[PDB]
Amino acid sequence: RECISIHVGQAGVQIGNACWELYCLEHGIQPDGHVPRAVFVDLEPTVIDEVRTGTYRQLFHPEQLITGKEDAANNYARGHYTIGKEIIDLVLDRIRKLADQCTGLQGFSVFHSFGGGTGSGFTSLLMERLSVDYGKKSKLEFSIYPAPQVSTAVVEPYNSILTTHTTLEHSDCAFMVDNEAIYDICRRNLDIERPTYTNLNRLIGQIVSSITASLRFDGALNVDLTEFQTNLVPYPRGHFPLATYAPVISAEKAYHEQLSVAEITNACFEPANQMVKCDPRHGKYMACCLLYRGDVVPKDVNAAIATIKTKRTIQFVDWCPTGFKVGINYEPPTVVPGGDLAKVQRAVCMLSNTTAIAEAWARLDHKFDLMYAKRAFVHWYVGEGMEEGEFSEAREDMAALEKDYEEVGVDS
Amino acid sequence: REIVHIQAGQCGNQIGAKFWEVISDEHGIDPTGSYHGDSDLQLERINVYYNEAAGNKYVPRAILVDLEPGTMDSVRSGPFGQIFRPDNFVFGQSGAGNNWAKGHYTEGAELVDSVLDVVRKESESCDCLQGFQLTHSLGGGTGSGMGTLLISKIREEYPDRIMNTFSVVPSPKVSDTVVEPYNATLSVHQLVENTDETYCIDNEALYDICFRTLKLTTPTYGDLNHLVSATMSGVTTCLRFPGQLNADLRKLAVNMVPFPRLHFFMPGFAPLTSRGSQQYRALTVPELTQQMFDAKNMMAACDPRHGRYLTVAAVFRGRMSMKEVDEQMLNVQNKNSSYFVEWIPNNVKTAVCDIPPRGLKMSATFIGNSTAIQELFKRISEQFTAMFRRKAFLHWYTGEGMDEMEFTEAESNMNDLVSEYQQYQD
Ligand SMILES: C/C(=C\c1csc(C)n1)[C@@H]1C[C@@H]2O[C@@H]2CCC[C@H](C)[C@H](O)[C@@H](C)C(=O)C(C)(C)[C@@H](O)CC(=O)O1
Ligand SMILES: Nc1nc2c(ncn2[C@@H]2O[C@H](COP(=O)(O)OP(=O)(O)OP(=O)(O)O)[C@@H](O)[C@H]2O)c(=O)[nH]1
Ligand SMILES: Nc1nc2c(ncn2[C@@H]2O[C@H](COP(=O)(O)OP(=O)(O)O)[C@@H](O)[C@H]2O)c(=O)[nH]1
Repeated sequence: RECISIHVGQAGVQIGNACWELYCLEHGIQPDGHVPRAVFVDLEPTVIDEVRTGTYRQLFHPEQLITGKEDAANNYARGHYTIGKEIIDLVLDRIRKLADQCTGLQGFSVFHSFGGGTGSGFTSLLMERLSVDYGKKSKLEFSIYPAPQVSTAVVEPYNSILTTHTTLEHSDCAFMVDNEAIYDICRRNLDIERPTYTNLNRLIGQIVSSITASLRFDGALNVDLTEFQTNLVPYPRGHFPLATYAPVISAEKAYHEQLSVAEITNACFEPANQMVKCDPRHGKYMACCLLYRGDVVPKDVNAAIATIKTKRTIQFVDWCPTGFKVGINYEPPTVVPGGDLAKVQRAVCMLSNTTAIAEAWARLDHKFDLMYAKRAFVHWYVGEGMEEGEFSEAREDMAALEKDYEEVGVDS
Repeated sequence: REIVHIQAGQCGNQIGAKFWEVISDEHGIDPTGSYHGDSDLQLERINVYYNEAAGNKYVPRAILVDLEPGTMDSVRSGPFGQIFRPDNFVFGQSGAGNNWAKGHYTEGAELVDSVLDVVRKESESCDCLQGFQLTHSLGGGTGSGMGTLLISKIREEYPDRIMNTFSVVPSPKVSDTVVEPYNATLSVHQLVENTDETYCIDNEALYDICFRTLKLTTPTYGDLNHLVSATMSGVTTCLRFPGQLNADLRKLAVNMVPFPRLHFFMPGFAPLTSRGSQQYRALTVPELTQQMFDAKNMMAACDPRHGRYLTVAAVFRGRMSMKEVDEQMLNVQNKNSSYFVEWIPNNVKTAVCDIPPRGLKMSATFIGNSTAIQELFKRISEQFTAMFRRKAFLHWYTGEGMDEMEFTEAESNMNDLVSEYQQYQD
């Protein structure tokens, strides 16, 4: 009945500090007014420290806030082997401590971010240490997928490829979330060219303060995390859907919210609100998971789809006759009092699993080649204890996640 | 985490005196007084450069070495000069010369075993130190071989920590020395393989960038050893503030040095402005990302526009949109894809601190690792072959106990460094 949350690496502690900010927000309980239920970790202070030194600082027990005084450094192999271990067993401890502290939990929510250090490699040996200490549970994680162009670190791919592979075989479901894809929504569906990170993470807490919080609420047909993967992930691969949202409205550009259930539902499947720059450039959804919350009726939802569907150029897999595990809460969103999200009565959270990520996976992999093809920053890893194999494998691995996320589909 | 500075030689004691005259002010820290900081933030990460003794009194964690008192006294008997504990000074009444062999052998040695002793007294300061900051010049003496003997003995006790250096490579036009090339080649011989990041600075560029990017008419060293300081500042320290995506020497070297060679850089500032004349400065991100990558305004006389780019790493600082940063660092990467290398799909290693330069809004320290530093590493090398085929001032080195093979060594060592750099500019 309880869902553990793990927040690692600046992103992780960031994206999350924004999802865990709308949370209490929509639960009417100020700064210190019960107790949270996660645990933040980094191997480079300042970021974590920028939490425990400002807003919410007191809504977490310093025990959870594990932090390392070493050097994160954007090299996977340093957060996993070399330094991650220096604080990992300590985290497993915290988690268990939080694991035993409850009445039959459920799964975990590991918010992090591929292309970096502590979030990439570290989480990697967090989930491994999880999934083989909780096989009887679920392991969901928000994969902030390295943007398709607007990057940051030079290694970006290295970290990822290795992270995804050393995690796939563990988690049960990974919600992709791109950085640019979002940007390309905060200028189209919000009209603001000053989108600070504080915003990209508020839009996460808007697609996160659902999957769970909502679900965990009462309404039409409740949806636990279990149902998710049971309806969202076709095969063992920890298959990673790509979060979305429709009531994505500019709280000053669109002077209209009374946009009935149908219309928003149309938005979801539009290759624009997608939270991932994985435009359905072929992709065939294998199983969407439209989650309505608030003023949405079980017949209007059971109709918007009997056309989203028969729209055909909506193209759904062959093998999946009815891939629409619907969800319907009773409470609508609760926009940040001063954000840019005009806030509305209804709202979807459409977090489908489409033969789309089959894309970024590819590109975000081809980057790996070009680099590794000259070893590039490789030594920055081997020194941190690694072998030419890891890089080898965590590739051949992807090769499969290719010969799989294109195979299962495309062919009928 | 903590970093430790080692201003070596007049130059370094001159550059440093101006570095510590920037990293100081940026923290509101009077000559020897205390945190009279405008901000309440300019003092939580100072454990990167300062130390906590007389509580109220800090001690810039750095040592100063030399071999001709005439400069250190200049410092201490000068402005900021008094603030570094006494022992924090190391030097000799010995014949400094402009002999590299004297700073790294006959004399430079007999001064290191006391300089090494010093540094550890600081290395064992407290918490996980990030690395070392060694500023100096590669054409003089007490800084070249004397420095080299240090960074190559520092690694002997700190193979883990990160090795930095803002080495002043001999200007392309006019050397303030004679045996420029000698002290040079011989110098990097040690850096190229004892450092893992080295911002090459050209005493000339800083002129070009002070007379043309600015329009200052009597650009003295105080200005120069400032300019340097700005970048030298940004990179380190500055990066140890809260950042919407903060970095540090680790991630820099980890993003800035593809192959083991440690590789050398090129600092660039972005918000440089012409005195009271240029108010303007709408200072966005494109006008900050505008300067930075410009074919001038770069500290080393090398032409960025003369070779590809391995891994640029513009460090931003001053509340701004990531959305544009990427965009701006993207459009500069695209509309200019010519000089960015393809075997590194996304060179740029953005970093966006938050707090900016005091009387400044948005800043943009730069650190390009272009194959354009093969234009000087060639320069300072072609001058060598010259004066060697005539064994020119060779006897100021020899006489100081040395070899004719070591000059062969160092050069050939520092010579392929241009080769492995051509191995990517193509
Ligand atoms: C006397 C000045 C610099 C200086 C002269 S000799 C020395 C060591 N420093 C002044 C004031 C100091 O610059 C600090 C405050 C103003 C910073 C602004 C962001 C400024 O616009 C900056 C980009 C500049 O214009 C320079 C500092 C590069 C310079 O052109 C103006 C100047 O002389 O600043
Ligand atoms: N949406 C979003 N993306 C972010 C945020 N912060 C960083 N990112 C992106 O996610 C990538 C990976 O996350 P990082 O924070 O770099 O990883 P990390 O764990 O901090 O890495 P280290 O600091 O080396 O340990 C970054 O390179 C950015 O491109 C954030 O708050 N929101
Ligand atoms: N930027 C800068 N360069 C300097 C300064 N003083 C000297 N130099 C440079 O450093 C070279 C000489 O190095 P120096 O350190 O004086 O020699 P040393 O004392 O024997 O090591 C000169 O040729 C100049 O290029 C200074 O204050 N600032």
